Amino acid sequence: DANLQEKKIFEEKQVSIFSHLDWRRRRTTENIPKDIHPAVIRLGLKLANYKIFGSNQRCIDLLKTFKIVIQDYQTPYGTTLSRHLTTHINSQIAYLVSTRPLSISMGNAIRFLKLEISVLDIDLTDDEGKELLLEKIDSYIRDRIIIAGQVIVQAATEKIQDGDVILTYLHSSTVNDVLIHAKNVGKKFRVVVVDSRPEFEGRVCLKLLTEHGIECTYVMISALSYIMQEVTKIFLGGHAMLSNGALYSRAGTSLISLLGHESNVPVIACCESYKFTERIQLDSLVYNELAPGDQLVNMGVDDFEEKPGVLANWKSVKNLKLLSLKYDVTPPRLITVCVCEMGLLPSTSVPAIINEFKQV
Amino acid sequence: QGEFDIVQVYKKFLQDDPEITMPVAAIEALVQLLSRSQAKTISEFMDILQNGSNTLKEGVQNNISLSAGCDIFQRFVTRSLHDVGDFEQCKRHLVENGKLFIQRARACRQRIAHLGYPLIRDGSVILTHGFSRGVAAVLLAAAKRHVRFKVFVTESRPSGSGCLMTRTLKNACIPTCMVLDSAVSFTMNRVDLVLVGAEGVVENGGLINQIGTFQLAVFAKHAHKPFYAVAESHKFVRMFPLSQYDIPFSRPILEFDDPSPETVHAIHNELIMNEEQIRNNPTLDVTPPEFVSGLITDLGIIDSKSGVSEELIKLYL
Amino acid sequence: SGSGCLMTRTLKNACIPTCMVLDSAVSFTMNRVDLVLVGAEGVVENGGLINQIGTFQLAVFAKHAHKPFYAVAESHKFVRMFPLSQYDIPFSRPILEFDDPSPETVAIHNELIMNEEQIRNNPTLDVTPPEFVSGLITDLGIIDSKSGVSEELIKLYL
Amino acid sequence: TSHCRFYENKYPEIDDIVMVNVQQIAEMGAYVKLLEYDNIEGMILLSELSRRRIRSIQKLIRVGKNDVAVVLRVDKEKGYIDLSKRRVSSEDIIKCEEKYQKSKTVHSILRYCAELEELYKTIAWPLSRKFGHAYEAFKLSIIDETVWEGIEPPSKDVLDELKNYISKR
Repeated sequence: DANLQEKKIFEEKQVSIFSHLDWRRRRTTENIPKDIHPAVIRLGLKLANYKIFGSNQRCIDLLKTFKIVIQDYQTPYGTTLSRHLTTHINSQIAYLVSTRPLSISMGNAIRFLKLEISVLDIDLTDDEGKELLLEKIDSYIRDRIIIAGQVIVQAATEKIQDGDVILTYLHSSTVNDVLIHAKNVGKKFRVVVVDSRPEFEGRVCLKLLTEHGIECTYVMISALSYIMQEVTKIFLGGHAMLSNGALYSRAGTSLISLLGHESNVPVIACCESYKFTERIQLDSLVYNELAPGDQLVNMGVDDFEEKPGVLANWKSVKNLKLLSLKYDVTPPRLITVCVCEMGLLPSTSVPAIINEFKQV
Repeated sequence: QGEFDIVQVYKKFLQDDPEITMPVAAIEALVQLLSRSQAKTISEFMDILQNGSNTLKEGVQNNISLSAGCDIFQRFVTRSLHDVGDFEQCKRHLVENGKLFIQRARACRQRIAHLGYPLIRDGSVILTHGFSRGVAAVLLAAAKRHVRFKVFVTESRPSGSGCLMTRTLKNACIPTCMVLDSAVSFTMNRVDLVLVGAEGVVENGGLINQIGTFQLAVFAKHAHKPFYAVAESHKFVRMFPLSQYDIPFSRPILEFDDPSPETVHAIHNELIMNEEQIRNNPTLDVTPPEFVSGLITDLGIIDSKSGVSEELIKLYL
Repeated sequence: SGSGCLMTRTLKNACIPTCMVLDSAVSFTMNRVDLVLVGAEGVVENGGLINQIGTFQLAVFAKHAHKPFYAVAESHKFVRMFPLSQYDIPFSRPILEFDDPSPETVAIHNELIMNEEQIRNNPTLDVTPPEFVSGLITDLGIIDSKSGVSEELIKLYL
Repeated sequence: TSHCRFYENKYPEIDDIVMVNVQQIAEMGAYVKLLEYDNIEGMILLSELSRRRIRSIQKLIRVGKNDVAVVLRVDKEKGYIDLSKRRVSSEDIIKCEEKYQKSKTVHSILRYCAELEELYKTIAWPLSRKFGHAYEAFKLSIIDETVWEGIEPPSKDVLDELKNYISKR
């Protein structure tokens, strides 16, 4: 299997610049192993079939699920809790990975949870070790995610000015909670909502903001040059901020930033701290994540419907292959500020904050 | 009596010494306001200097460097502050550490010069904007080390401090040549270095200074000549201007007339904007960090413009 | 030249709002402006723009602010000269010289300006290279190629 | 008389431990208000405030809830009170909150019947001056009658009603 697969996954290093991007996905429970707790499976499906799954909500639901795993965990009393528990968890991510690659919001959370495993004292009994971890997780959720959000929402709202007209793109539940919280404090402004194919993630940001009574405009990304003339500020919620200062978010996030800079409007990046990473990318192709190309076949303005595209045979047509990345890397010189719970920082100041936490 | 309007003490030190700037004055004033005070509770102490600072802050037209210096001063005192056993230790640790800040503060302008003058090289050509005691010290410290160089000077409208900075250098027998604000570009090819003062340093490593600062920075960029700005640490402010424009406006700025039908029917140095419409013009510009080759402070010379924040965050406890 | 105090009047006498901005404050002004427009005292083989001392000062800001830069020039101002840099122009008076001293000790401050002697040391004119001008307004039409300025210029001098 | 303090002490002595709800945070401290004394002012220094693990902390999670702190100094002639939490004994923390709600419980009783300040003179404080605390024996008041040894309310006009409200146990 993996012995033979590792050669396969390496033989995919050839001409196509996307040859290295892993495409393998487990979307069903066929031939599923047994080491897999139910609540993990229900998440594995949600990871592969949901499409409006915020990078935060995943790390939340992941950890909450991990709680139930550790709670329902029964350590072999021929050993102790510490040994043979990460090994149990490790066999859960391998499934959870095969249903969709790990985000950055998740890996760092996993990378953290594995540490507190390795450090707790053996004097504690298993029922003591559990109740300890459950606290550390619940704290990790409130301190690093929720509260951090509530800080960012406030700090970001400060730089909102009456008369603004700001631009979001593709539903970042963080940047929604800002705009939402922006109207409640009475800031006078309006919003531009940039959407794009294939899964129009924008028209749910339009739904939310409209259901809160916010003036909004809706245009596809190909209308950026036409609509940027109105915009005054740009707000972006990222999937992660790299250590060079770059913003690792979804597709058009670069063109949003680029076009804005070439119109003197600022690119404000809202992203929690735990999404930071020591990783660093020079192009939006080294590290990325694929999406099904068939989702491009659908012509009209709907996802799953009755649009027999003229490309529905691309899997069988020679020399014709569709693809759709779903994250891209935007250089710093377009991002003007990163608003993290440590305050408004210059994007390039990321690795310091990383090394801040690493003192433990 | 007791503690009179400390603005007097503030104003006195300006006359007791004109060669010290506005920030270092209030710090010299508060320590007195801390010294000539008996509060008996830590609350009263900080309740005073807050009202003490804000009064000073409300005194001067909300000067940045001052409003900067004071806020830094507070957080230094209340940082390592702790109440243990007796109480006089409080007032002791305050004024003692408070005295230390000033000692560290007034000596900043010296550290800068000792680090700045090697930028000036034999036969080099320097360009500065307006008057700035920081630029003065380094340039003087150059000549006192006996190096040959010439400097340009900007007319620095509306402050007009170019004439003053022109003098302050000539009296140290170094050449001068005043360039009026509308002709800095024409000279950049002739320069090898660009030096300038700083009235305020912000979180993105920005540069708040007189109205013409950013004017020079872009020219230096387009002419591939470096840009150096002298700033004292106690000018670091906890504000983040988005664009190169969002800064607080004491006045309203740059408005237009509403001319209804009323007909009212090459050196011309007398043709000048009146004092009324000059007040319509701004006074400060902000230079983004991308245009600063290096920030020189008592903390050292800072090129990162990401460590500017780290150093700043080190200040506000 | 101080001609700013005059131009604002010439507009106001036609019901046009005016806000005089210091020479040192065009940068702060840009993000407000939608388009900058200037005259020309002379047009150059390279499509350059010899005009008053401050044109290139704000011709670069327009570039940095991505706002279009337009200049008006009459055909009888196309001159047959060619500067290599924004300084290669003939000087009537030697400009921008330095004083040679010797050990001799000797807000708003509108009355603090350079003397009429210092000003005469400063240059009168300024040249903006053609990459900074979006277009040229002439009786020959609106010219923008900055190689078509030469064809037309060559069409003249013959 | 619509709101009165909890204990006889108009102000708490030093080394006392008191529940307090945070009001706001400033450049110099945390303005608070002590519930057991009609929410009078009070300030907590940043350094004496609970330790942190952020560059410049902004987790104003505590900015609304009620926390527990010790007393450091008191100036009864101006209102200033200096407090601290970092020094609060981790176990003696709950003893405040444990001994809090009972006081909160008692105040809930009167406020109902007080729609006050004089009633604490009548029954409360002297009873807490009699036994250890108004709660340690208030359950006995419904099982005993020697409790009122030396009790002089304004009258039994509402005390009798209050006797019927000792029932909620």
